[PDB]
Amino acid sequence: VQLVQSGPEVKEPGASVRVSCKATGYTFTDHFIHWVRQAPGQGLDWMGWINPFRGGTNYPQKFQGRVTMTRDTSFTTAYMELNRLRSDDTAVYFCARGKNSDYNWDFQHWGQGTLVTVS
Amino acid sequence: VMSQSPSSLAVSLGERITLSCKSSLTLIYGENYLAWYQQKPGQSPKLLIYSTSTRESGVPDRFTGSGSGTDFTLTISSVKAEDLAVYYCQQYEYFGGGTKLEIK
Amino acid sequence: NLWVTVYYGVPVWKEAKTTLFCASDVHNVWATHACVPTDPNPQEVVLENVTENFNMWKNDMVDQMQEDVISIWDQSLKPCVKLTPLCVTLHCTNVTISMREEMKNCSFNTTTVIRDKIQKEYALFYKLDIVPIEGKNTNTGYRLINCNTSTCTQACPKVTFDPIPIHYCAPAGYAILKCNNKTFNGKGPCNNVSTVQCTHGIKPVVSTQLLLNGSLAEEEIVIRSKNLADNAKIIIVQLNKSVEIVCTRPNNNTRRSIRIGPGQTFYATDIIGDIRQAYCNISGRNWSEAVNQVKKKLKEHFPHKNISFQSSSGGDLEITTHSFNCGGEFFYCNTSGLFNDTISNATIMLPCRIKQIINMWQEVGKCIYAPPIKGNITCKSDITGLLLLRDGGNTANNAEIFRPGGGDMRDNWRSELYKYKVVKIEPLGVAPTRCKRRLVFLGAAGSTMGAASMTLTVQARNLLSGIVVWGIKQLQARVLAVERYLRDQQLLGIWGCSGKLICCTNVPWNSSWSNRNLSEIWDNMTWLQWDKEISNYTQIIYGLLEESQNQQEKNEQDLLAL
Amino acid sequence: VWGIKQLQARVLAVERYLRDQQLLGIWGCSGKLICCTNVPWNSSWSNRNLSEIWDNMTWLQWDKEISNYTQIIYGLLEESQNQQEKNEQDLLAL
Amino acid sequence: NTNTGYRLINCNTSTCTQACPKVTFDPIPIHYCAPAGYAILKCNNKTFNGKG
Amino acid sequence: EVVLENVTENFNMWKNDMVDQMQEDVISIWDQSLKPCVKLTPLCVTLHCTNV
Ligand SMILES: *[C@@H]1O[C@H](CO)[C@@H](O[C@@H]2O[C@H](CO)[C@@H](O[C@@H]3O[C@H](CO)[C@@H](O)[C@H](O[C@H]4O[C@H](CO)[C@@H](O)[C@H](O)[C@@H]4O[C@H]4O[C@H](CO)[C@@H](O)[C@H](O)[C@@H]4O)[C@@H]3O)[C@H](O)[C@H]2NC(C)=O)[C@H](O)[C@H]1NC(C)=O
Ligand SMILES: *[C@@H]1O[C@H](CO)[C@@H](O[C@@H]2O[C@H](CO)[C@@H](O[C@@H]3O[C@H](CO)[C@@H](O)[C@H](O[C@H]4O[C@H](CO)[C@@H](O)[C@H](O)[C@@H]4O[C@H]4O[C@H](CO)[C@@H](O)[C@H](O)[C@@H]4O)[C@@H]3O)[C@H](O)[C@H]2NC(C)=O)[C@H](O)[C@H]1NC(C)=O
Ligand SMILES: *[C@@H]1O[C@H](CO)[C@@H](O[C@@H]2O[C@H](CO)[C@@H](O[C@@H]3O[C@H](CO[C@H]4O[C@H](CO)[C@@H](O)[C@H](O)[C@@H]4O)[C@@H](O)[C@H](O[C@H]4O[C@H](CO)[C@@H](O)[C@H](O)[C@@H]4O)[C@@H]3O)[C@H](O)[C@H]2NC(C)=O)[C@H](O)[C@H]1NC(C)=O
Ligand SMILES: *[C@@H]1O[C@H](CO)[C@@H](O[C@@H]2O[C@H](CO)[C@@H](O[C@@H]3O[C@H](CO[C@H]4O[C@H](CO)[C@@H](O)[C@H](O)[C@@H]4O)[C@@H](O)[C@H](O[C@H]4O[C@H](CO)[C@@H](O)[C@H](O)[C@@H]4O)[C@@H]3O)[C@H](O)[C@H]2NC(C)=O)[C@H](O)[C@H]1NC(C)=O
Ligand SMILES: *[C@@H]1O[C@H](CO)[C@@H](O[C@@H]2O[C@H](CO)[C@@H](O[C@@H]3O[C@H](CO)[C@@H](O)[C@H](O[C@H]4O[C@H](CO)[C@@H](O)[C@H](O)[C@@H]4O)[C@@H]3O)[C@H](O)[C@H]2NC(C)=O)[C@H](O)[C@H]1NC(C)=O
Ligand SMILES: *[C@@H]1O[C@H](CO)[C@@H](O[C@@H]2O[C@H](CO)[C@@H](O)[C@H](O)[C@H]2NC(C)=O)[C@H](O)[C@H]1NC(C)=O
Ligand SMILES: *[C@@H]1O[C@H](CO)[C@@H](O[C@@H]2O[C@H](CO)[C@@H](O)[C@H](O)[C@H]2NC(C)=O)[C@H](O)[C@H]1NC(C)=O
Ligand SMILES: *[C@@H]1O[C@H](CO)[C@@H](O[C@@H]2O[C@H](CO)[C@@H](O)[C@H](O)[C@H]2NC(C)=O)[C@H](O)[C@H]1NC(C)=O
Ligand SMILES: *[C@@H]1O[C@H](CO)[C@@H](O[C@@H]2O[C@H](CO)[C@@H](O)[C@H](O)[C@H]2NC(C)=O)[C@H](O)[C@H]1NC(C)=O
Ligand SMILES: *[C@@H]1O[C@H](CO)[C@@H](O[C@@H]2O[C@H](CO)[C@@H](O)[C@H](O)[C@H]2NC(C)=O)[C@H](O)[C@H]1NC(C)=O
Ligand SMILES: *[C@@H]1O[C@H](CO)[C@@H](O[C@@H]2O[C@H](CO)[C@@H](O)[C@H](O)[C@H]2NC(C)=O)[C@H](O)[C@H]1NC(C)=O
Ligand SMILES: *[C@@H]1O[C@H](CO)[C@@H](O[C@@H]2O[C@H](CO)[C@@H](O)[C@H](O)[C@H]2NC(C)=O)[C@H](O)[C@H]1NC(C)=O
Ligand SMILES: *[C@@H]1O[C@H](CO)[C@@H](O)[C@H](O)[C@H]1NC(C)=O
Ligand SMILES: *[C@@H]1O[C@H](CO)[C@@H](O)[C@H](O)[C@H]1NC(C)=O
Ligand SMILES: *[C@@H]1O[C@H](CO)[C@@H](O)[C@H](O)[C@H]1NC(C)=O
Ligand SMILES: *[C@@H]1O[C@H](CO)[C@@H](O)[C@H](O)[C@H]1NC(C)=O
Ligand SMILES: *[C@@H]1O[C@H](CO)[C@@H](O)[C@H](O)[C@H]1NC(C)=O
Ligand SMILES: *[C@@H]1O[C@H](CO)[C@@H](O)[C@H](O)[C@H]1NC(C)=O
Ligand SMILES: *[C@@H]1O[C@H](CO)[C@@H](O)[C@H](O)[C@H]1NC(C)=O
Ligand SMILES: *[C@@H]1O[C@H](CO)[C@@H](O)[C@H](O)[C@H]1NC(C)=O
Repeated sequence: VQLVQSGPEVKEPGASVRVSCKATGYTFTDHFIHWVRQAPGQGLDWMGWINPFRGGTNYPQKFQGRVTMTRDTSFTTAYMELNRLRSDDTAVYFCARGKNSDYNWDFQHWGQGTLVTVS
Repeated sequence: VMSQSPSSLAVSLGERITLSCKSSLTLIYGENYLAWYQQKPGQSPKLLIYSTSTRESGVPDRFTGSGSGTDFTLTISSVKAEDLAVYYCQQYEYFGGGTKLEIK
Repeated sequence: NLWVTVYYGVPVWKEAKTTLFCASDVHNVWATHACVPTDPNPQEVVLENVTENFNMWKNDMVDQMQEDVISIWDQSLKPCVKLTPLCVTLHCTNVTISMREEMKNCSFNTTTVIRDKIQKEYALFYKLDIVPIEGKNTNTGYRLINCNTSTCTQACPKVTFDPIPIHYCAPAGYAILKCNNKTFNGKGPCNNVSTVQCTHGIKPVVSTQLLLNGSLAEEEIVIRSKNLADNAKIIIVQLNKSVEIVCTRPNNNTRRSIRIGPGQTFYATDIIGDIRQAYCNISGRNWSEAVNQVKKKLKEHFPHKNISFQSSSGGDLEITTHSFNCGGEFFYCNTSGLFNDTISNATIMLPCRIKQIINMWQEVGKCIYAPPIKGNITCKSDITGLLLLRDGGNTANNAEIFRPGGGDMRDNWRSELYKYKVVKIEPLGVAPTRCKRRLVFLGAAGSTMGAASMTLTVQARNLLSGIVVWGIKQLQARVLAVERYLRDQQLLGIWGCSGKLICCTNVPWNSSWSNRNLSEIWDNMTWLQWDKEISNYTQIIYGLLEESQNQQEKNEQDLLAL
Repeated sequence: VWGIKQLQARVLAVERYLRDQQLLGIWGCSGKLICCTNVPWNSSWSNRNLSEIWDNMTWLQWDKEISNYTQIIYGLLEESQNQQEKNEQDLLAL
Repeated sequence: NTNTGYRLINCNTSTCTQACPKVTFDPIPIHYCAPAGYAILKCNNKTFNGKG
Repeated sequence: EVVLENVTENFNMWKNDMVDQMQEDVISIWDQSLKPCVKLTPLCVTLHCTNV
């Protein structure tokens, strides 16, 4: 089970940026996939999960109306998209998965982490 | 909000240390749990403690977790060189202030 | 002194996995070629002085029947005609003769009865199942959605999906328990418990964001979750005042049969009159009352937050909107009109959309094509409960919100099965006694061992044969129960206690096993509690008894050797 | 296509036989064929000439009227067995 | 037109199957046996109407 | 075979279960035996015919 991401990103203010998360090694449709953004010198914060089973999602009110999550069962890959960029966005992002379905709140497997920046 | 204080400490190798994670949920209801996650700068964080005191597989037992209800503690019997890193506690979506350890 | 003594038929049980079986009441799927006639009445029995616990979430019945529904569905669909050849170019235009992108008209070459005879043929489709052939020229070009993914099947026209109120019955040696308390969270202790043999007729209904029909909670509004703290875990809320609702397809439709192959006929859609997208009606005036009541109930669990509802967060069509079936026609109604911080005092109507190719469950191998149904159609029903999912971020404003969700078909059945629970029986009890050798099924469990011992024969006789893709199940059940019963009988025989129920023996009781007040044991204790510690020394006891029998027999023969 | 049939047949026959054996056992008449018991005959069931019954009648004809009171008889026999067993244990309680 | 044109009867109705050449239909004198606990009875009278 | 004198009985050959029982049995054995053989589907093609 490995978690991979796409290369870093740079974009102008006011645009929208997309990033990918490729997963392998187990049933891609059995575990919530979580997203966490870390700015330099800041604590890990939750952005939202997506359940691969049927594309359900969730988001905190902080990011609501700004995020979009989608899945491709063909390539078992998650896509995140953030709109109306602004410096705060600039940070690293990690897609993670939980050890057990029942708890669905741990994080054993982490992608290498991908950085994005504005301008 | 879950609180991890202090933010750091002028540690020295070979000492028993313990840091406190204090929750703020104290509401509704098994029973609430905690997760001590490790992370060195520049790499993926790592899982150290899950549940409340069941440490992760392969972790030196000197790393330990304890507590209940609202007061919990990451603990180390004797801090080694590689152990100097950052750590956080996580009960739910929220995360603590973390802590990093170093020398003068 | 005291003496080991056996009793056969003691009323004790233990939870464990099993396999219940269907029970039904002239062409429907489940009743036909399956299911035995239902018991006219429940032989329900009340068990006072009996406390228990339940875990509706971690349950086997729900999951058990899940794949059962799946399998019956698939098997019923097995013999119908495969629509394989239809995956052909689709030269299409705009519908109507008197742009309405809700449906597109199309025409295409295709195969007659004869291989080398090819004919053109037209048909109307909802824009959903159609797709552009490619990102290429010939905008008229299109293909069915599934073809680049997999094939589908035209359901046999005769079969229907009217959910029958199926019952479930357990096999002998097993009992089904109901927590009578009408305010049980679904995971926890229960005090008022009854026992029945077959589950009440439950309809195998499917829906998202809604619980059509089902049942109310007569007491009040009910809320239950595995853990409402964990935002991810689903929440289910059951209403105590069913809310009427209706939906309809205001169109006059009819099917054109096309012999695609030699004996295989597709059923293309066609319309008579104009085209008006389906819709619904609901008395929002009714809606607001239940909304406010459930909001107060939520506040009870969240004394420092507000309460609201928004549309589905977004995702797959079925999850996003409310999907359901109406007389075998799949409907998807945009539910933004409901989950809002504001409604009207007037009736509320909803715009829905209709699909003809259906992925009944995420795996695509079972892709189905819904045949069109002649003439307009309309279904009236009611709401009893609904599934909610919390946002998961503590707003400083404390504006706590929930959104519709679902998609986990198990939860639908859980919504009702939470009441039931299944256990087995281990009728072999052991106790000390001074002796030395030489109906209301299971009701007596409400008393102590010495007193309850009177009616053991009822449990003994009942537990055997009271019963009288599919066969395998019941055959396994019967064979396994029979094997268990034979095992127990043989164990009784080896102990030389065959043909008896309060058989005394010749092994004195051992202090180490326990030293309780025998008076309490026979008058203050109950088997369910008695067995707990005795469990430890069971094998030692069995060995001692077997040796006793062996030595008795051998000595008898020796003294009678001549 | 084939196995299912004979498997059903064998299982059902075995179940029936076990049911009958168990019914014999509860009546405490296991390991017997002319088991006498401790429930006196009731006149209401019938009052035929016992001589005819044992020397003039045949079972196919005997059973016809007896069918009526079968369940009452079964209950009486079961109670007889239960009371016999419980009383035995009581007198041997010590 | 094309009176030479013809088709198999079933095609406009349904398909059919070519029986495996090896199999044959010689009716074997099958016997039927009842399961235990059941008995098979024969009316010896050779002039029985069949109902009576 | 066993003879049972002093035994009278009755029969209803018409309303009987054995006949019906074996009916579908024959049908099923027939169909199953025909199951593995080759389907003649493709033959449903134009037939340009003449006199034999
Ligand atoms: C059920 O029915 C309800 C009732 O209408 C639906 O709710 C409405 O949904 C629509 C669609 O989202 C929504 O319209 C959007 O409102 C947003 C509020 O700010 C707008 O930001 C958004 O703008 C985009 O769409 C417009 C029209 O499609 C475009 O004109 C606009 O330029 C935006 O699209 C372009 O620009 C963005 C900018 O980044 C770009 O990313 C895009 O790719 C594109 O280039 C829409 O105006 C309504 O506001 C909703 N109604 C209410 C009352 O809120 C609901 O969607 C239905 N759901 C289902 C499942 O049926
Ligand atoms: C929740 O409960 C409500 C309340 O019952 C459910 O709503 C009912 O749903 C049933 C089933 O869809 C529906 O039954 C129809 O009622 C019509 C009213 O007159 C009948 O005319 C109609 O008869 C036709 O369909 C039957 C289906 O088998 C046939 O048996 C019957 O012979 C008729 O058949 C015609 O159509 C078929 C179609 O192929 C054709 O082959 C025949 O030749 C013939 O032309 C149904 O009996 C009720 O009307 C609904 N009642 C209300 C108030 O809505 C609701 O469905 C439940 N919840 C869910 C999710 O389903
Ligand atoms: C059978 O055919 C269907 C046809 O839909 C295939 O599904 C489509 O597959 C294509 C390519 O595989 C997908 O293309 C992607 O579309 C994005 C935008 O369109 C989608 O999103 C809008 C949003 O409203 C929808 O309206 C629209 O219908 C599409 O769903 C593009 O932006 C994508 O490119 C971007 O993302 C990639 C990866 O993140 C980046 O690398 C790119 O640089 C770019 O930023 C992409 O091109 C399309 O989305 C699919 N649609 C659907 C509905 O699934 C099936 O895959 C196919 N299956 C088989 C087995 O044949
Ligand atoms: C597969 O193909 C077969 C081809 O035979 C079809 O069967 C024929 O279907 C046609 C039309 O469906 C039938 O046409 C009728 O024929 C009558 C006279 O011919 C029949 O009777 C003579 C008597 O000797 C036969 O020799 C001859 O083979 C035919 O069987 C016409 O007089 C009929 O019209 C009259 O009756 C109707 C209704 O009562 C009236 O309304 C008319 O006004 C008129 O008085 C009619 O045209 C033909 O009989 C069928 N033949 C057979 C053998 O079945 C199958 O239907 C087809 N099936 C599929 C699934 O494709
Ligand atoms: C769902 O509910 C909606 C309404 O909530 C309903 O559609 C409405 O139906 C009524 C009919 O009961 C329509 O009322 C019309 O009002 C106009 C005045 O603006 C009248 O002129 C109309 O008169 C015609 O219809 C009468 C009906 O008896 C005739 O008697 C008369 O001679 C005329 O032919 C009519 O009364 C109303 O307009 C519609 N709504 C809309 C938006 O058009 C719908 O039928 C319900 N459907 C279901 C399945 O419950
Ligand atoms: C305990 O549960 C039982 C059964 O669930 C309840 O008994 C029913 O009570 C209603 C109301 O009087 C009657 O209409 C039913 O006929 C009763 N059924 C049976 C089987 O007893 C009982 O009322 C409940 N009691 C408490 C205190 O909860
Ligand atoms: C029915 O079950 C509910 C819970 O499902 C019981 O509620 C308890 O009520 C007592 C008395 O007020 C409280 O002390 C407990 O804290 C409650 N527990 C819960 C989980 O709500 C209720 O007592 C039960 N009553 C009956 C008659 O069954
Ligand atoms: C459904 O359950 C709710 C649960 O509250 C009931 O609301 C209570 O109703 C009683 C009497 O009707 C009032 O005394 C309470 O104050 C109400 N509770 C609240 C929080 O307001 C409601 O009446 C029930 N209705 C039905 C039809 O079952
Ligand atoms: C909610 O819908 C129901 C269902 O139509 C309405 O029920 C009516 O209630 C009144 C009040 O006594 C009765 O007189 C009617 O006979 C009921 N009709 C039916 C069909 O049940 C109820 O009025 C609606 N509530 C609101 C607030 O509109
Ligand atoms: C359930 O338990 C209660 C007490 O545990 C039993 O109460 C007995 O009731 C009878 C009838 O009046 C009294 O003579 C007894 O003295 C009561 N018991 C005690 C300990 O005082 C009740 O009988 C039990 N019911 C069942 C069906 O077992
Ligand atoms: C009654 O039926 C039995 C059997 O169907 C007849 O017995 C057979 O009689 C023939 C002729 O003598 C013998 O060859 C057979 O060996 C006998 N078989 C058996 C089993 O008995 C008998 O003859 C018939 N009698 C009458 C009066 O009908
Ligand atoms: C065999 O069966 C036939 C009828 O199947 C019997 O025929 C009866 O013969 C008596 C004597 O003549 C008549 O009184 C009846 O009217 C006849 N009944 C019928 C239905 O034909 C015959 O008696 C039987 N005989 C034997 C030896 O079995
Ligand atoms: C529907 O169409 C059929 C056939 O076109 C016609 O007989 C019937 O009267 C129509 N009824 C309605 C309500 O459209
Ligand atoms: C609920 O909303 C009201 C106004 O709509 C507001 O005054 C109140 O503070 C809110 N409750 C919470 C817990 O924030
Ligand atoms: C609905 O009517 C009630 C009175 O029955 C009123 O208090 C409420 O404000 C009304 N709301 C709307 C949205 O019409
Ligand atoms: C469906 O059509 C029939 C006549 O074809 C008509 O009587 C009936 O009212 C229609 N159904 C609805 C819901 O309008
Ligand atoms: C049985 O009785 C003996 C008698 O002393 C005692 O030592 C022993 O602990 C008892 N229990 C077992 C399991 O042997
Ligand atoms: C013996 O019984 C006690 C309490 O009944 C239990 O804790 C213990 O596990 C038992 N020993 C064994 C070996 O099961
Ligand atoms: C049994 O004997 C009693 C004795 O009087 C009699 O009243 C009764 O009718 C008999 N039969 C039954 C079925 O009780
Ligand atoms: C009792 O027996 C008579 C004759 O044997 C019969 O007519 C009657 O139906 C029987 N009663 C019942 C309840 O079966």
